[PDB]
Amino acid sequence: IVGGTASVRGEWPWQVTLHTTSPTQRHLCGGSIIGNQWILTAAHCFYGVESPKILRVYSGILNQAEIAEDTSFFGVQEIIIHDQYKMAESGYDIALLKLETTVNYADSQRPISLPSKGDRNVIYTDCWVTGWGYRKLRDKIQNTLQKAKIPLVTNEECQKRYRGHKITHKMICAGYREGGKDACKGDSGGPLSCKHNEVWHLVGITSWGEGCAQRERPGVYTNVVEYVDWILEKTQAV
Amino acid sequence: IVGGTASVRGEWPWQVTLHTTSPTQRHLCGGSIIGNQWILTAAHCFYGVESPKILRVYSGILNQAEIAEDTSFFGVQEIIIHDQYKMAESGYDIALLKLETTVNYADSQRPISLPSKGDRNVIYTDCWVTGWGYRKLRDKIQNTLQKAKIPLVTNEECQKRYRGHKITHKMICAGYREGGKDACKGDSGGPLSCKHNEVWHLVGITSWGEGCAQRERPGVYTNVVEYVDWILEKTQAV
Ligand SMILES: O=c1ccc2cc(Cl)ccc2[nH]1
Ligand SMILES: O=c1ccc2cc(Cl)ccc2[nH]1
Repeated sequence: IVGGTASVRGEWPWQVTLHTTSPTQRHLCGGSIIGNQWILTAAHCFYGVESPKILRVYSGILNQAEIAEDTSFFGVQEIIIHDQYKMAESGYDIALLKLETTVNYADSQRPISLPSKGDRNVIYTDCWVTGWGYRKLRDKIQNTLQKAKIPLVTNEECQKRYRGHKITHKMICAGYREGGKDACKGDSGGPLSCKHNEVWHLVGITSWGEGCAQRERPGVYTNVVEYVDWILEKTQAV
Repeated sequence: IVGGTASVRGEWPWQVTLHTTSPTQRHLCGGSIIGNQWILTAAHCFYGVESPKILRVYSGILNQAEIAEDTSFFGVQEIIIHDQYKMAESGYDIALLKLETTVNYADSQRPISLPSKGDRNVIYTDCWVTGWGYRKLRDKIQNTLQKAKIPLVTNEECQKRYRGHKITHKMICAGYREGGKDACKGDSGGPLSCKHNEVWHLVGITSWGEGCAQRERPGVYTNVVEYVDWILEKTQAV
């Protein structure tokens, strides 16, 4: 996260850090708890990931220093990528992780509500992007979970800023005209969380941008409400 | 290493990478093979290291990507720190690691010769500092082992550049007046290797500097020849 601040412990209790153990263990991407066995994240996080066995999901984390060889984690039983996903910049940047065991909800770990189709008209004015990613384009993973409040921009505005792309209604953009606050490398798959009528909603999934926090380059997020049917379909038993 | 280049595989076969496994595994410092059970490194590398059990020594490495959970390593049986060591900037920045098993020498892993007391008069003109450390003061560990050729400076010259320190005859300095090539964070404990009469000698141990590669700030190294008695004393059986 560029231009953000350190989070209060457990103020984003749906935020997980997804590690890979290959070759040695490291943070890979963010994610969000959406059900007892389900993390919502970005499809592009799994480039070159050939098996779920090398994945570990860590809930209830503020600082990456909390994560040691003795720290409990959730194994991944299945990676589900959207069948239309090819790459972040063409959309469908969405995946589910089915965990090997169920999360026991507590104050430090609980699920975020999915956006309602009836809230598409809702102007979300209180949105935050969170993660352990870079503070600048060339940097490293941050110890403490960072947050930044970022205004949504309209899809029309966002299209003017990415003239070589197709910004579709399955994407949602957020940023300041002058830049300075944004997601960056390592934040992908994490939430864009918007508080509306005292409830937190998972409005977007951190997906891509041109650089990080640049003037006139809004962050591009997966527009989660366009995928609630897909999520329902994919999270049913057998 | 600042201002260096990628090494040829195994051109520094005495160079090891010392990892810590706590909290998760990462490169800690460089080191040099000086005997079948012995790595020479910097005392200051062990700040906060309470047990040798969390140390792993990896020989025969060019790229950090080679190191995975299935990669063979040497355990550390004992950390021996100079009894006069307090901190890098006051000298005695030297330690031995006694390995749990013996290294089998090969083309990719073999010991570097210690400098001779008779070579103190020798003007070493072919010296190289090597490691996986930062390319700039705020950066991260590099994948490929870097090298940089660096001229030794006299202890008199070095003292003029560090007026708030005591540069003693137990230190040796190396750098360009204009800066630009130097060791940096993560290179400590590694060799300053000087080739003389077709033989490589371990002249220094990467220890400290003010920043990395700055104008008029030579790298400061442990002057290994001042410690050959100590090394002999500490590497004897029982
Ligand atoms: O480099 C990056 C990687 C991800 C990324 C994600 C958003 Cl949402 C914005 C900028 C970004 N920049
Ligand atoms: O930050 C650092 C750390 C180690 C270090 C070592 C030498 Cl030899 C020179 C500069 C240095 N700068």
